[PDB]
This record gives sequence, structure tokens and C-alpha cells, in this order.
Amino acid sequence: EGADLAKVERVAKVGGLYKNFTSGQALSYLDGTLPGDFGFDPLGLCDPEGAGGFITPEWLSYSEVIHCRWAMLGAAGFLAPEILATAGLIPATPEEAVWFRSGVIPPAGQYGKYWMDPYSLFWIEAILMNFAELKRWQDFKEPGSQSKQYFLGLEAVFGGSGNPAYPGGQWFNMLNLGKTPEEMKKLQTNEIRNGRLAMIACLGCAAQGVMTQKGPFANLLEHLADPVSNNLLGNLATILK
Amino acid sequence: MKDFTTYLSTAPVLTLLSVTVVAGLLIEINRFFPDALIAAF
Amino acid sequence: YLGSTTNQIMVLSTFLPLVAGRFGLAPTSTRHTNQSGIKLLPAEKSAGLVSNDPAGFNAVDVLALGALGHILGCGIVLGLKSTGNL
Amino acid sequence: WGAYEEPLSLVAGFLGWFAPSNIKVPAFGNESLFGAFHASMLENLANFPQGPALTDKFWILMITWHLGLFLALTLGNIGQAARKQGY
Amino acid sequence: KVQVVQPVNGDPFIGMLETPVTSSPAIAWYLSNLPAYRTGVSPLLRGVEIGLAHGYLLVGPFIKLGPLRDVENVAEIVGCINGAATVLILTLCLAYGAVTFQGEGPQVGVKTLSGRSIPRDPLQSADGWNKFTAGFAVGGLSGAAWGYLCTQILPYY
Amino acid sequence: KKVKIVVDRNPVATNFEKWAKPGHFSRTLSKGPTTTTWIWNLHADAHDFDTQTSDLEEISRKVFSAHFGQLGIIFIWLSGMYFHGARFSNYEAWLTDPTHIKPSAQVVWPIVGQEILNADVGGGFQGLQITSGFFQLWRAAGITSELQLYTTAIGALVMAAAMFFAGWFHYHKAAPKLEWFQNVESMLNHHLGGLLGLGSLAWAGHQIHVSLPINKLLDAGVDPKEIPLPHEFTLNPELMAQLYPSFSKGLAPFFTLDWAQYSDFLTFQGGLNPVTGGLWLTDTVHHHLAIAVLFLIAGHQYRTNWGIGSSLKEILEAHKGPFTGEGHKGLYEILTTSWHAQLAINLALFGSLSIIVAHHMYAMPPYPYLATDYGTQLSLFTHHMWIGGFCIVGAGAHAAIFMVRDYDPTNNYNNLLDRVLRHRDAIISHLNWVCIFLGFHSFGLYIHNDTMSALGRPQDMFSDTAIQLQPVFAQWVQNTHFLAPGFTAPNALASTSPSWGGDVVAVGGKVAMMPISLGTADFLVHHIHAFTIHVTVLILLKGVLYARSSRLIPDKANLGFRFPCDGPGRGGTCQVSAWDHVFLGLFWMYNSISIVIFHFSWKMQSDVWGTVSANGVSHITGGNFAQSANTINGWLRDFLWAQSSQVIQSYGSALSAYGLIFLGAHFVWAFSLMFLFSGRGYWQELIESIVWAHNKLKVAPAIQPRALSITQGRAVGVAHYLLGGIATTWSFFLARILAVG
Ligand code: CLA
Ligand code: CLA
Ligand code: CLA
Ligand code: CLA
Ligand code: CLA
Ligand SMILES: CCCCCCCCCCCCCCCC(=O)OC[C@H](COP(=O)(O)OC[C@@H](O)CO)OC(=O)CCCCCCCCCCCCCCC
Ligand SMILES: CCCCCCCCCCCCCCCC(=O)OC[C@H](COP(=O)(O)OC[C@@H](O)CO)OC(=O)CCCCCCCCCCCCCCC
Ligand SMILES: CC1=C[C@H](O)CC(C)(C)[C@H]1/C=C/C(C)=C/C=C/C(C)=C/C=C/C=C(C)/C=C/C=C(C)/C=C/C1=C(C)C[C@H](O)CC1(C)C
Ligand SMILES: CC1=C(C/C=C(\C)CCC[C@H](C)CCC[C@H](C)CCCC(C)C)C(=O)c2ccccc2C1=O
Ligand code: SF4
Repeated sequence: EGADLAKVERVAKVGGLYKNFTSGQALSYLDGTLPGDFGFDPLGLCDPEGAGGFITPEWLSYSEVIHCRWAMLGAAGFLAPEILATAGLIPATPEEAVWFRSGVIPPAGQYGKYWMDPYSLFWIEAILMNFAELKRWQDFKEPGSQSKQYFLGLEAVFGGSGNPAYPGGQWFNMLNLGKTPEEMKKLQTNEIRNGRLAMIACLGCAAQGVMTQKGPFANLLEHLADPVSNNLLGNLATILK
Repeated sequence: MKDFTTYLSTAPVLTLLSVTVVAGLLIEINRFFPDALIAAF
Repeated sequence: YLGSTTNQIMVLSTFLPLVAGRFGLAPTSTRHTNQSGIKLLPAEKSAGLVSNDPAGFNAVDVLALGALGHILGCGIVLGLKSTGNL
Repeated sequence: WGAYEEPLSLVAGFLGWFAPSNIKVPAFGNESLFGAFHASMLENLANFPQGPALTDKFWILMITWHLGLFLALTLGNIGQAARKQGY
Repeated sequence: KVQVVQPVNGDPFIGMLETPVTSSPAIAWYLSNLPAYRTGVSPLLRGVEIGLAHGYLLVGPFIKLGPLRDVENVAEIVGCINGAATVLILTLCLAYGAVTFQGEGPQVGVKTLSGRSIPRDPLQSADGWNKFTAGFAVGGLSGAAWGYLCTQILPYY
Repeated sequence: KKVKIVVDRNPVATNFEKWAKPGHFSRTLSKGPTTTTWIWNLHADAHDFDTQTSDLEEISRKVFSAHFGQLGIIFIWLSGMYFHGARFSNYEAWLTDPTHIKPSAQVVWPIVGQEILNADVGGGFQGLQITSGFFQLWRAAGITSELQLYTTAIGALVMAAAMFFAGWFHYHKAAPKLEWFQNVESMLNHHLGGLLGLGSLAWAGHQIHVSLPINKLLDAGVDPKEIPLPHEFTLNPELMAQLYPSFSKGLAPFFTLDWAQYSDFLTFQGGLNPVTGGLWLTDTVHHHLAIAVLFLIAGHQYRTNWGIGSSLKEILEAHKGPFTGEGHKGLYEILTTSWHAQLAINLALFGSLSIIVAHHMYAMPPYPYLATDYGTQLSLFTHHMWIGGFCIVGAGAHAAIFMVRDYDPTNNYNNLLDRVLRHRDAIISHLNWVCIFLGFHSFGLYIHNDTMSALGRPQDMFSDTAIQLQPVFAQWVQNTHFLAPGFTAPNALASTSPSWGGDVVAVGGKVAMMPISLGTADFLVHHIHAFTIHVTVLILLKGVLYARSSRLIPDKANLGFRFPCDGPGRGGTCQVSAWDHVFLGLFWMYNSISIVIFHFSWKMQSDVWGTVSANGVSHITGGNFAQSANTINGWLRDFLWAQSSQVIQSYGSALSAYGLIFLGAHFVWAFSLMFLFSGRGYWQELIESIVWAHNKLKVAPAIQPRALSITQGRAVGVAHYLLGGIATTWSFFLARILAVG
């Protein structure tokens, strides 16, 4: 093989370390069409040859965008309560406003002051998410659907577009941001990069919570106070204490 | 549905269901009328 | 722990295989050995790997050489501290 | 060789004349594998009159030393006759 | 690159192969120097040698394992037992010779591995087997007799 | 080139159209059931995917889906085991008294007086005594409660559903292509490190955070309902540190290469735990961690999508010497295109592994309160022995199948396979001679001892009192292992097993393990085992080597792998195919395994199992093996007749079932003789007369009744013979061990 020179040139223009991890196999299908395409695929999962089931370029790209958005929401939700509590804006102590102590994991702590118990909340959550996710999936299977059957008049904004990850109709794109194709591509790149950073941040928050038993903001402040001592290597002695 | 009912009508399926029904009937007869050594009418 | 004998041995035992494989002294993802195992063959680029290093030292080479160096260093350190030295 | 067709070349004497150079190295405990084997051979009778009893130190020492010597002999013969492992 | 396994006498369509066990120089020499593979030696002498060796090696088993092994007179009893065994295998040889050699037929020739024509072994004949059988009796009985003498002599034993 | 996931979308539609058409997979079963032979042929070729299609891709897909279905079935079985242990068992009560309460996990309904089978096991519970060892396994895992068993059962049901869905998905939705299955390098790399290595590491982690604390508290003596829950130990280094002080340092010693600090829970002691009688859980944790690291390292040798790695084909083709001509060339093509060759290799090693497992498990009891449970020990040993023997016979069968169908002379020229096939006569003749020599010098010794004993000459027998046949080699190896600690294993505190020698390990008044002395009887039985194994190997190897051709039949390969014969010509060619060789090998394997299990049972009941009364060890049979196992009469009287009184006197008690099966099995076995000594012609003519009787009353069926084929007759006879014999031994063993254990 020995790469293709011209194909590698595109990845080289991306900058950073996007070149030391690219390969000739990945460059055969990663031509930069999709936003965030930096030629990274050492395992060749998005190879269109022999694709099927859930291992397809369309499904994988859609899943990556969905994960990006969910991770951005998760990271913002992981940092907002602790930051607001550390400043005294909300009537919750910083150790009680941690994300893993809200009630998601009762053994790790739970907030027993909600308007109703977490299990019933999950029941309502399951019904609502079932509706939303099932409609989104049916739209992915049949793009023209979801806008034909009556749905209290909301079906008028479920027409979608060609790309399942970017419906952006009357509701999903209220402000009509990114009117030109180039601007939309740039904004999509921003969204993909932010979502990837949020995914990495969410995984880091989970790891830190398991190893430090504290919140992300608390970990950042303690690391800033003493970086040489408060770090991964310095916290190996006490991981679940 | 027709193919499923046709499969259920095959010799092995029907044989196992018939044997199971007969065995169940005999077991319940012996459960409600146990130790029937002779035909006492 | 930093700057100790164990740290020095681990760092050296991990970095040496990396420099060896980069200067054509240890097998990598481009240069392999024949059936004998002691004769390095010319670099072959059939794997399609790409890297910015002038000699072609890819990332897979870093992972493989680092893993081997870590295994050797761990064994050396354990043998040294389990025998009286170190 | 003079007789047979034995591929055991005369130049291959390094097998049996080099294995002791490595088996004589001390192993911390006792004094050395070959040293202990030779001492047992010269002490627990000259491996001919009476006997090494049942399961003695001499038995394990002899078995281990012969195991190493035989493996070195055969592997070296294979390697030498294979010409840098040309097979 | 050497192939130690070759077809028998280069012919690959004969039910036999040449291996370092069958075509080994030392093995071939030792096997060829046995009294059984002597086409030019009288069958009687070869039979005497074979009988002597067999009779001598046949005493030991009964000496150390016979029913009367725990008695001082075990050597004599065993000498007699070996004599009986030799006589039995003697009648076996005679029966085999009388059944095998009873007719004549224009058999095919015999050649060596190189291709040199050689006559058939005289042992494979009516008179050849009889002479070999007679020598086996004298040698077999002598071997058993010598087995008893070795027990009495032999300072080590 | 380049390992990747290649899959075909929706290849087979999901419907019941073919469910209503039996015999759709076979082309020869399309003319309908004209005779009753069609019904048997429908089941005899259901899983013979090689005949249903000529495409290797479809065969591979069928095998993959069948594997998923088998996994689902195994998961259902596991779920049932856990559910029964959680709802119809006395596990909770057994935990408080594991030395007196007999494990039970089955309860029968009262219908026809069968409620007598609900034995008084203990702990206010009535049920059937189980010998699977599940209670010991659960205790070693720290289950403690019944809710955990129920949760495991539900999880197993979910896993079974997932397995079935996976099979359906991979056969009807996303079916992998042939090139995906032929990735032996990737498959080996994932099965070595990702499967074995990762599984061992995960089990070690569970043992460290769940098994070690719970079991330590149980051994020290604490009520099971008072021990902290597993999560309280897995997520609290303070309590776990209270139990294991090395944990106060966290993970720092592991990353600083100061592993010695972890010596409290990562020991290399040896022997068995004197409280429970099993292996030290810390030693097992250390073992699993070491093997996990080894497997993970081994899972990085084969080359895949990168330059690094080795090539199986390159390694195989590079191993050739002067005595093997071409060498291993062509083996890679055989193992990457023939499923039968892989099945043969896997079955052989799999059965051998099962046998090794049986040996290592009785020698070194790995679970707590397992050695003192004689019933469980004997049952596990015998079960694994039978599984291993069956798998080995199957390996020989599939080797013959490959040699008949997938063999190709153009691809195997002057290689190992060709050279082996070119001198099969020498191999078979030498194996036949060694089998005869072993049979003589092994069975004739027993016959000689019997004759001497009957003649009033015990001084002429091959016993420890007269002509001794001491196994000096085995005794030397045993003593070497006994002296290993502190010498050839300085970091070992004790030997691997107490059988090598030493003191007696007894738990709850019963001997858990003790030195096993080897004498003349052991020498004789070991040579008997060698002889039987050699004969079985001779039969299987002869079938595999002559499956293609032979001097009698030069075109045996054309007739196929499974055919009855080649007519009565040439004197007779009955049972000349490879299938028949497997048919005979099954009988010989049964004989070998039967003698092996008999030897194990008698040896453990006479020199190991027993009770300690501060004055010595009172074995179950009093040690009569060392003085009676040298004759056949001793085996018939002191073992078969003496130990059978437990099964023939079980009527009217809880073990009555064992007394019933014991007889039933005897029937099935004898029943097999009808199919083994008969022929097809007799039954066909008898069926002709019965058919005439049916026609006389207008009740003859259109599906013309036919006698079972010659091959089917042999298969039925062998199946019934082994079922009857194995079930007889099973009933005898279980009744005897449950009545005196
Ligand atoms: C056990 C054997 C097995 C094997 C060899 C395969 C092999 C394959 N599967 Mg499959 N599968 C299996 C079992 C198996 N599967 C089971 C039991 C299920 C039911 C749950 C499925 C359901 C399934 C679906 C729905 C799909 C596949 C697909 C595929 C193909 C691509 C998968 C891939 O590599 O992408 C990547 C693999 C992953 C992303 C897996 C990561 C997520 C899992 C949950 C990781 C956890 C596993 C680990 C053991 C958990 C440990 C415990 C944890 C606490 C650490 C591939 C050929 C895909 C396909 O058709 O490709 C064309 C596809 O869509 N499989
Ligand atoms: C920084 C992260 C980020 C970025 C750069 C983008 C970018 C984009 N998104 Mg996306 N989105 C995100 C996060 C992000 N999103 C998250 C976390 C979710 C989960 C809720 C979504 C869910 C989502 C959907 C469902 C859709 C998009 C769409 C789009 C595209 C439309 C243009 C646009 O609105 O620009 C984005 C502008 C910004 C990111 C700047 C706003 C930043 C502030 C803090 C947000 C404040 C919002 C607040 C609730 C306003 C309330 C009142 C308001 C209505 C006036 C664009 C490329 C649509 C599309 O594909 O068009 C075809 C579309 O269908 N997004
Ligand atoms: C409801 C779901 C469903 C349906 C409708 C089908 C339908 C079909 N399948 Mg399919 N399949 C399924 C699920 C399903 N399958 C699952 C879950 C798997 C994974 C195991 C498979 C794997 C599979 C393979 C590999 C193949 C098919 C094939 C077929 C086609 C014909 C074969 C057939 O069904 O004969 C009828 C089958 C039965 C009536 C049942 C089979 C016997 C069961 C599995 C035994 C279970 C053991 C049970 C415990 C008893 C053993 C112990 C007992 C003695 C007590 C057919 C259209 C074949 C095909 O395409 O034809 C060329 C093909 O080869 N299937
Ligand atoms: C780390 C990766 C991995 C793992 C864990 C496995 C594990 C397994 N493989 Mg698999 N395989 C892999 C990679 C892997 N494989 C790859 C890369 C290939 C392509 C070269 C294959 C091709 C392959 C074939 C052709 C077959 C298997 C089979 C099996 C099963 C053997 C049954 C057994 O004895 O184990 C013990 C059983 C268990 C532990 C049951 C638990 C199962 C859990 C869920 C493990 C599932 C792992 C799976 C790979 C996760 C990804 C699936 C995801 C997409 C949902 C086993 C569960 C055989 C089989 O039985 O088919 C199913 C078989 O036929 N594999
Ligand atoms: C992983 C193990 C494995 C696998 C996958 C296979 C797979 C296969 N084998 Mg094989 N085999 C195995 C192990 C295995 N075998 C073992 C261990 C043996 C030694 C006994 C054999 C001996 C063997 C022979 C002799 C033959 C095969 C054949 C075959 C092929 C056709 C099977 C078929 O559909 O027949 C039909 C399957 C059945 C009729 C199932 C019947 C189950 C038996 C008869 C009942 C046993 C009773 C059971 C224990 C429960 C008793 C309770 C009862 C009272 C209800 C097939 C590819 C045949 C072939 O032609 O190869 C191409 C062939 O003739 N095998
Ligand atoms: C097994 C589990 C592990 C999962 C691994 C598989 C996931 C693969 C993800 C790898 C990334 C792929 C290639 C990215 C390629 C890539 O890097 O992209 C470049 C990266 C992202 O920048 P952009 O995407 O904006 O690049 C465009 C511009 O850079 C143009 O020049 O920029 C960086 O340099 C940040 C990365 C620094 C790395 C952060 C680590 C900081 C920690 C330092 C710690 C010091 C001490 C360490 C002691 C321990
Ligand atoms: C008691 C031992 C248990 C094993 C049973 C031994 C009986 C089997 C005898 C059959 C021999 C058939 C000859 C095949 C002839 C044959 O295969 O051709 C010769 C064979 C071929 O080697 P090549 O030079 O072709 O090597 C290239 C290979 O990569 C390709 O095969 O080399 C051998 O000598 C194999 C060794 C056979 C001898 C095995 C005995 C090993 C001794 C093990 C002793 C264990 C106990 C003592 C340990 C201290
Ligand atoms: C690229 C590539 C290529 C090659 O070839 C292959 C491979 C290697 C495979 C690759 C890679 C991959 C990766 C890296 C992955 C990763 C991922 C992640 C991390 C995700 C996350 C992701 C993440 C996520 C989603 C997350 C999310 C989150 C969330 C929702 C949260 C939520 C919450 C909140 C708010 C708060 C509260 O209190 C709690 C809760 C309720 C909990
Ligand atoms: C009895 C006998 C028959 C006759 C047996 C026949 C025809 C089989 C009869 C089967 C009947 C039709 C079913 C009986 C059902 C039983 C109650 C249970 C059978 C188990 C099945 C479910 C597998 C042969 O055909 C034969 C052929 C070759 C050698 C020996 C023999 C042989 O001994
Ligand atoms: S008796 Fe039966 S198996 Fe034997 S040759 Fe005749 S038909 Fe064939």
C-alpha cells in the first residue's frame, strides 16, 4: 500500500496529530465529506465494503453525532450543579450537588427531595423517551414518515431532511443558523469537535468520581491548589476512600 | 399462520403433545383417585 | 518514587526498545525478519500506516515497542528486587 | 562418523563441551548443578556397587543434568546441520 | 535438504521403504552377519550357532521364575526345562520343514540390492532345512547344558 | 487482505414455510416419506451441512448460528440450575452446617408414592441429594443468599435470549462472509487474550473483591446472614483492609512495581485450607492473575492489520526437516477450509482437557467442603472422564470424515499427511503389536494371579508379598513432588496436593486428602489403562488412516464415510468404513473409561476416604485394594459384589430410584444386544409377515415400514449399549457413595 500521498495530504492540512494515526485503508473511504472527518479509523469500522447490521457508515456517523449531543448535555449537567453550589447560588452543599449523588446511583448517594421517587420518574422517562426515540428511529428508517400521521399538529415539523443527524426543520432549526452550505459544514465541525470533547470529559468525570470520590469542580480546584501532589499518580494510594 | 399450524400438525409435535396430554390426564386421575388397584364401581 | 532505581530501570528499559526499532535495530511494523528471525528484511509498506516521523516510525511501532519494553522492564525489576539487588 | 550415517558431526562437540560451561554456574543454593551432581556421583557410591537408594538427591540431579545435556545436544545438532536454519 | 527416507532399492512401487533403521550401514552389517543371512555357510553350522544362543538364553527365565525357584535344585530343574523347550521348538522346526519343503517349482531368481544375481539360500530346501534343524538340536541342547555349567562356575553370578 | 468485518444483509427470510416441509434441507429427502427409512434419514442428516450445500460460506454461517443456539441452550440449563438452587434447595441452611447437611436442590411432587425420594438431607428440608457440586462452587464465589442465585438465574435467562437472538440475527439479518471466518490469526488473538485472558482477569477481580472477604469470614466463623454484602467489600477499602491490610495502600504498590506488598492476598502457599479442605483462595487468585497476564501476552503473536505479528502459514511452512520432506506445508489450507479437521483437533484436545480436569480436581479440591463430599468428588471425576472419552472418540470420527471428504491429494504432496498416509501399514502393524504385548503383560498377570490363588500358591502371584511389581518411576516422581517445597520451589510453603505425601488433611472428622501409596496393584491397573487406551487409539487411527483406501478395497473413499459394507465378496467386507471403526472405538472407549472409574472408586474408598478417630484413619473399605486388586476375583467380589449391596437394598428408601435405574439400565444394555447380534434381512422378513397381517385388515400404512439400515442398526446397538452400561455404573456409584459417604 504505502498510503496514497495525495490522500494523506488532506489529513495533513487538518493539522495537529491527525496524520500519525491515519492509514491507507481508512483514507479509501474517508475523503472529508462528513464533518469532523480527520482520517482516524485504525480499526476500519466505517469501511463501506461488507457493511451491514449496525456497523455501517451511515449508522456509525449518526450514532457519533447522537453521542456528541448527549455527551455535551451530560458534561454541562455534570458541571452546572457543582459550580452553582460551590458559589452558594443554590441551597445545596458542594458535596451534595455532585452528579453521581443526585439519585442515578442510590448506593453512591441520592437526593431524596424530588417531587416523586426516582423509580416513578424513570417510568415517566421511559414512556417519554420511548416516544421520542421511536419516532426518531422510524424517521431514520423512512425519512418521509413521521410527518404524515397526525400527532397533535406537531408532525408538521417532523419532515426532517436527507441526513438523519441533521433534521433542522421548523423546530430543530428555529433560528435558521447556518444558511449557506459552507457555514453549515463549519458549524457541524464545531458541533462534532465539541461533542467529542464532551464525551472525553464525561468519561473523565466518571473516572475521577470513582477514584477521588468528589466532584469534577472540586477535583479541578484541588489540582490547581497543588498540582504536583493532587493528580493521577498522587491519588493511587487512595482510590475509593 | 397456516404454515405454523401445519408445523404443529407434524408427527413429532403431535406425538409429544398427545403423550403429554395423556400423561397429564393419567397423573391427575392418580392424584384425585390414588391407589386404584381394582375397578371398584 | 520518581528518580529512584526502579524508575530509572523502567524508563530506560522502555525507551531503549523504542530507539532500537526506530534506527533499524529491532523489528517494527515495516521491517520484519525472515524465517531465521535474526536478519531484518528491508522496510515494506504494505500495511498502509502513516506517520510524520522521517524514518516512518508509526504509532503501532510505539505501542508494540513500548509494550515489549514494559514487559522486559517489569521482569527485570521484579527479578532484581526478588533476588536481593535493587 | 566412522560407522552408521549418524548426522552427529564431529565439529558438533561444542554441545557436550559447552553445556558444562553453563551448568557449572552456581545457582545460589548449594554450590552448582554440575558440582552437586558430581559430588553425589563420587559420594553416594560410584554409581555401580550398591545403589542410589529410592528417590535421592542424586536421582533428581542426574535427571536434570542429563535432561539439559540431551536437549542441548539435539537442539545444537539440528541447528548446526540446518545451516543458519535454512529449512 | 537430505532425505533419509527413500523407496526400497529406488523402486517406489514395492511395499517397503528404506529408513535409517533398515538401511543403516552398521545395522545392515550386523543384520547381514547373522547366521540366518549366510547364503554361503552350511545350514548345519548356522543352526548350531542359533541353537546354542537360543538354548543358553532360555535357561534364565525358568531359573529365576520357575515354580521351584526358591529351592537349591532350581538350576538342574531349569536345565531340564530348557532342554524340553529346545526339543519342542525342534519338532516345530521339523514340522515346518516337512510342510514347507515338499515340492519343487521354477521360482524366480534372487538378486542383491545392486543387481548382482545370487543363488537361493540353500537353507530354503528340503535337505537344507533338515541339516539346519539337526544343528539346532545339538546346539540347543548344548546351550542349555552350558547354561547349567555357567551357574556352577562364574565366580560373580 | 486486511482483517475486517464483512457481512451480507438479509440472506434468509424469517418465516415458517420450511417448518411445515420436513426434509427441505436435503435434496434426497424430496421424494417424500415413501418408506420409514426417510424418517430416520431426516434426523441422521439434519446437522450434516456439508451435504445440504456445496458452499463453504453457507456451511460456516450454519455452524455459527448453531453455536449461538447451543450457547442459548447452555444458558437455559444454567438458569435452571441457579433457579432450583434458589427455590428448591437448602443452600442457605447448608452454609451454616456444610459438614453435616447434605446438599439438595430437587424436590419431587407426591403423585404415586414417589415422595419417598425426598430424603432428609438436613436443615428442615426434604429433597433429592445432588452431586453436581454447585453448593461448593457458590460458596467459593460467596453467594451466601438465595436472592443472588435468583438474580443469576434471571441473568442467565436474559443471556439465553441474547444468544438465540444473536443466532437468528447472524443467520437471517447480518450473516458473516467466508473471508470473515477464515481469519484464524484474528480469531486466535481474540480467543487467547480477549477471551481466556480477559475472563481470567475478570474472575481474579471478582475473587479479590468478593470471594476473599466473604470466604475469609466464613472460614473464621461468622453467620452467613451477618457477613457484609459483596458491594460493601468491593467499594470499601477500609473494611477490606480490615480483612487484608495490604489494601490500605491502594493501587500504588501495583504501579510502583512493589508487588510484594500484595503478598497477603496473592500468596503461593500450596496444599489445602485446613478449615474447608480446599485450595487457598488467595493462591487461586494469584493463579488466575498470572494465567491472565500470560494469555493476554500470548494474544499478541499473530499478525492482523499491522506489520507486527507472526503468520501461521509462515511458521507452519518453516518447520520441515530431513525426515519429513516438505513438512507442515498445506496444513494451513486444510485448517482454514475444512471444518471437520478443526473439529477433530478441538475435540481431541477438549476431551483430553476434560480428563486432565477430572484428575486435577480430585487431586487438589478447589472448592471448600468439596473433598469431604465423597459423592460430589466421585460424581465429578466420573462425569468428566466420560465427557473426555466421548470427545476423543468424536475427534477420531471427524478426522476420518475429513480424510474422506475434504482430503485433496493435489494439495498434500510429500507433506506430513502424505508421508503418514504412505506408511500407514508400519504404524498400524506396530500399534497392533504393542496392543497385543500390553494385553498379554497386563491381563495375563491378573489371570496368572487368579490361577495361583485358586491353586493354593499365593507365593507365586504378582503381589506386594510375592513377586513384587513396584512402580519405582511413579513413586520417585511422587516423592520428588513431595520434596519440592523449599528446594525446587523455595517460595512454596507446601506441595500442590497432599497425595504426593505428608500429613493427612481431614475436615469435620472425614479425610479430605492424604498421601496415595502406589504398589503392585497400581502398577497392574496402570498397565491395564495403557493397554485399553492403546487399543482404542489403534481402532480410531486405523479407521482414519484406511478411510480412503485399503488393500482389500482400493476405492473405499468413493463409497463414502458411512456405508455398511461392500458385499459378501472377498470373504466379507462388513464394517469396513471409517464410521464402523468409530462404532467399535466407542465400545473400547467405554471399556477403558469403565476400568478407569472403577480403579478410582476402589482406590479412594480403600486408601483415601475415611474417618479420623484420633487413633488413625478408618477407610470405607478398610484398604482391601492393596491385597485384592491383583486378581479378577477380587474385583468381582471385593468391589462389584461387596459395594453393590447399597444399590440392591435401596428399595423402600430415598435411594430407591438408584435401585430402579440400576435395573432399568441393565435392561437397556441387554436390549442393545438385540441390535448388535442381528441382521437386517431377518427383521425385514418378519416385518413382511406383520405387513401381511396389516393388509389383511386394511390397516397397512402408505409409509412402507422398513427395518433399520445396517448402519442405523449398529448405531442403535452402540447407543443402547453405552447408555445401559454408563447408567448402571452411575446408579451403582451414586447409591454406594450416598449410602456410605
Ligand atoms: C459471542 C460471539 C459473537 C461474535 C463472534 C460476534 C461477531 C460480530 N457481531 Mg455480534 N452479537 C453477539 C455475539 C457475537 N457477535 C450476541 C450474543 C449478540 C446479542 C446481544 C450480538 C448482537 C450483534 C448485533 C446487533 C450486531 C452484531 C454485529 C457483529 C459483527 C460486528 C461486531 C463488531 O465487531 O463491532 C463492534 C463490537 C462492539 C461495539 C461491541 C461493544 C459493545 C459490547 C456490549 C461490549 C461488551 C462486551 C463484553 C464481553 C462485556 C464485558 C462485561 C463488562 C462489565 C466489561 C461481528 C462479525 C454487528 C454486525 O452485524 O456487523 C455487520 C451488529 O449490528 N452482533
Ligand atoms: C456547542 C455545541 C453544538 C454546536 C456547535 C451545534 C451546532 C449545530 N446544531 Mg446542535 N445540538 C447540541 C449542540 C451543538 N449543536 C446539543 C447538546 C444538542 C442536544 C439537545 C443538539 C441538538 C441539535 C438538533 C436536534 C439539531 C441541531 C442542529 C445543529 C446545526 C444547526 C445550526 C445551529 O443551530 O448552530 C448551533 C448554535 C450554537 C451551538 C450556539 C448556541 C450556544 C448556546 C449556549 C445555546 C443556548 C440555547 C438556548 C436553549 C436558547 C433557548 C431560546 C432560543 C430558542 C432563542 C448546527 C451545525 C440542527 C441541524 O442539524 O440543522 C440542520 C438540528 O436538527 N442540534
Ligand atoms: C421464530 C424464529 C425463526 C424462524 C421463523 C426461523 C425460520 C427458518 N430458519 Mg432459523 N434460526 C433461528 C430462528 C428462526 N428461524 C434462531 C434463533 C437461530 C439460531 C439458533 C436460527 C438458525 C438457523 C440456521 C443455521 C438455519 C435456519 C434455517 C431456517 C429456515 C428453515 C429451517 C427450519 O426452520 O426448520 C425447522 C426447525 C425447527 C422446527 C426447530 C429446530 C430444532 C431446535 C432448534 C432444537 C432445539 C433443541 C431442543 C432443546 C431439544 C433438544 C433436547 C430434546 C431432545 C429434549 C426457516 C425459514 C435453515 C435454513 O436457512 O435453511 C437452509 C438454516 O440452516 N435457522
Ligand atoms: C474479545 C473478542 C471475542 C470474544 C470474547 C469471543 C468469544 C467467543 N467466541 Mg468469538 N470471535 C472473535 C472474537 C471474540 N470472540 C473474532 C474477532 C472473530 C472473527 C475472527 C470470532 C469468531 C468466532 C467464531 C466463528 C466463533 C466464535 C465463538 C465464540 C464463543 C466460544 C464459546 C466459548 O467456549 O466461550 C464461552 C461462552 C461464553 C463466555 C458466553 C458469554 C458470551 C459473552 C456475551 C461474550 C461475547 C463476546 C462478543 C465478541 C462481544 C461482541 C458482540 C457484540 C457485537 C454484541 C465465545 C463466547 C464460537 C461460538 O460459539 O459462536 C458463538 C464460534 O463459532 N468466535
Ligand atoms: C462439538 C461436537 C460434535 C459436533 C458439532 C458434531 C457434528 C456432526 N457429527 Mg459427530 N461426533 C461427536 C461430536 C460432534 N459431532 C462425538 C463426541 C462423537 C463420538 C460419539 C461423534 C461421532 C459421530 C459419528 C459416527 C457421525 C457423526 C456425524 C456428524 C455430522 C452429522 C450429525 C448429525 O446430524 O447426525 C444426527 C444427530 C442425531 C441423530 C442426534 C441423536 C442423539 C443421540 C443418537 C441420542 C443420545 C441420547 C442422549 C445422550 C440422551 C439420552 C436420553 C434418551 C433416553 C432420551 C455433524 C457435522 C455423522 C456424519 O456423517 O458426519 C458427517 C456420523 O455418522 N459424529
Ligand atoms: C483502550 C482504551 C483507550 C482508548 C484509546 C482509543 C481512542 C483513540 C483516541 C486517540 C486520539 C486520536 C488522534 C487524535 C489526534 C489529535 O491529537 O488531534 C489534535 C488535538 C485536537 O486538536 P484539533 O482537532 O483542533 O486539531 C486541529 C488543529 O490542531 C490544527 O493544527 O490537539 C491536540 O494536540 C490535543 C491532544 C493532546 C493530548 C491530550 C493529553 C494531555 C495529557 C498530558 C499528560 C502529561 C503526562 C502524562 C503522564 C501519564
Ligand atoms: C514413554 C514416552 C511416551 C511416548 C511414547 C513413545 C512411543 C512412541 C514410539 C513411536 C516412534 C515413531 C518414530 C517416528 C519417526 C519420525 O517421526 O520421524 C523422525 C522425526 C521427524 O523429524 P524432522 O527432522 O522431520 O523434523 C521436522 C518437523 O518439524 C516436521 O515433522 O523426528 C523425530 O525423531 C521424532 C521423534 C520420534 C521419537 C519420539 C520419542 C521421544 C522420546 C520421549 C521420551 C519421554 C520420556 C523420557 C523423558 C525423560
Ligand atoms: C474513533 C475510533 C476509531 C477506531 O478505529 C475504533 C475506535 C478505537 C473504537 C474509535 C474510538 C472510539 C472512542 C474513543 C469511543 C469513546 C466514546 C466515549 C467516551 C463516549 C462517551 C459518551 C458519553 C456520554 C454519551 C455521556 C452522557 C452523559 C449523560 C447523559 C449524563 C446524564 C446525567 C446528568 C447530566 C447529571 C445527572 O446527575 C446524572 C445523569 C443522569 C447520568
Ligand atoms: C429389533 C431390530 C430391528 C427392528 C426395529 C425397528 C423396526 C425399530 C422399531 C421402532 C418403532 C417403530 C418405534 C418404537 C418407539 C419406542 C417406544 C421408543 C423408541 C425410541 C425412539 C423415540 C427413538 C431392526 O430393524 C434391526 C436392524 C438391524 C440390526 C438389528 C435390528 C433389530 O434388532
Ligand atoms: S452381512 Fe450385512 S454388512 Fe456383512 S457383507 Fe452382508 S450385507 Fe454387508
